[PDB]
Amino acid sequence: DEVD
Amino acid sequence: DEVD
Amino acid sequence: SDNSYKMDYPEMGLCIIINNKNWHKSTGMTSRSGTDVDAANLRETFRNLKYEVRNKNDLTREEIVELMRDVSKEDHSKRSSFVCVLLSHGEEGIIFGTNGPVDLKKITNFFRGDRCRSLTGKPKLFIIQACRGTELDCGIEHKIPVEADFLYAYSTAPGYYSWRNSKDGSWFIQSLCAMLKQYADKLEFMHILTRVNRKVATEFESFSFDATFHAKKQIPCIVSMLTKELYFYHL
Amino acid sequence: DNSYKMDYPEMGLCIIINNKNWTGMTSRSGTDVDAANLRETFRNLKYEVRNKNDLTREEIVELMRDVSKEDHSKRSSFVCVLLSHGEEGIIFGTNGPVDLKKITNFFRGDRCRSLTGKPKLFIIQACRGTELDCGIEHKIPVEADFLYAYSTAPGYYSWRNSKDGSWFIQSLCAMLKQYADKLEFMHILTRVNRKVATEFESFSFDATFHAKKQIPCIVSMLTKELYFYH
Repeated sequence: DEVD
Repeated sequence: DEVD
Repeated sequence: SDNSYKMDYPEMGLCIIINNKNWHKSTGMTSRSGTDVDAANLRETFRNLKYEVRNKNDLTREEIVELMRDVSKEDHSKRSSFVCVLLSHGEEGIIFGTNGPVDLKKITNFFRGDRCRSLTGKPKLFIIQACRGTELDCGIEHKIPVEADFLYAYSTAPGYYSWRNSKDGSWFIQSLCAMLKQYADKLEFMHILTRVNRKVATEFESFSFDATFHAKKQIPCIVSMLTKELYFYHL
Repeated sequence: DNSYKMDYPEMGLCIIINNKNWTGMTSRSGTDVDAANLRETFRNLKYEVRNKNDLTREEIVELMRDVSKEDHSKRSSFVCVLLSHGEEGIIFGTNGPVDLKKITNFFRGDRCRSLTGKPKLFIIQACRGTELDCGIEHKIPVEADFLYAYSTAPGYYSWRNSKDGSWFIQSLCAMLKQYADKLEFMHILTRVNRKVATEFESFSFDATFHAKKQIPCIVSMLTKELYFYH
């Protein structure tokens, strides 16, 4: 899981 | 007719 | 021996209407003729939808904040939904008390899924008749997110004025109540709000002696974080 | 005149802008999975798909301008998918930020006449800020007939899995596959909302990004219902  |  | 919100709690819920017409003179702001027509139309519309309506008039910025914190502190466990209608001056992200601005976010945050537990998982509807800027449309031709289950029905697009007629009331609220009355026993709420969009877009155009404000158009702006379909009739 | 007319010769264009490599910003791992999923999904919906990768902020604007000056007369609709980094109201080219308004302004009812009255759909997988959701438990207006399907709420991060792709595009393509021949678009987007809200939760070694949630944000200025079948 990563944020944009 | 008027704006809010 | 589930795509719709459970709407058969013993109560449909509260409908809070905040009707700001008269401004403190020191603000420099003018009055909003026609807004009482909106509020009465709204009262009758949501009464037929079986909401417990509470009308509030001419509230200061601190009174708006206090009212919403209090209402979010109620026990909503036997209610299906929550509705708040804001009728006022505003600009993008902001609605006005009679003596100054309130951030819309501060209002709606009281009802976050983690802050108002008896409304977690239930539809929270905010209907906003207010300008969102000064643009004019000239026209042509385990866990759930805490921001889930909000619907914001804005009267106008981001950045734009919203129009109000001094004797008929605002374009959006007029259209909203008419579509609710004709279709709440037939259509899902998003589709009703889509009819509201078309009604405002097609049937209203401004008339002004001032060329800058004449022949202008409006499109409302539906903002949905809803997780299920919303029906006002049931079974 | 309750539903948009979708029986023009062509469904329309689907423009996918897929920005992965950058400034100094993270490479958006998993975004190619997204771009492939969308290409396939909108291929089945009979859209003419154009994929464009790694575009500068000038290239994004020039691309959108050119597409808005094509003749869309025989096309039912227009779809643009933006996959990139972002902030509120802003998406990133490979060399800096572009205002979403600047992009969408090209398709205004008065500036792109061959799309006047036809649904213009913008699907945006990008952050809109840096908040985390910790969860719990006879004229027409020129802004009419736009639909903005945002991956996340105003102010918030948007989540993307490095091997599965972004939560929103994952859910969006799955719901389109299951329901495009059954449900109106808003009701499809509401099911996307539920899927992202309920089936996804962030997993991170960093406590501050762990167990976070996401809700997408539907913004509709459409004036009719939209069906992909006929």
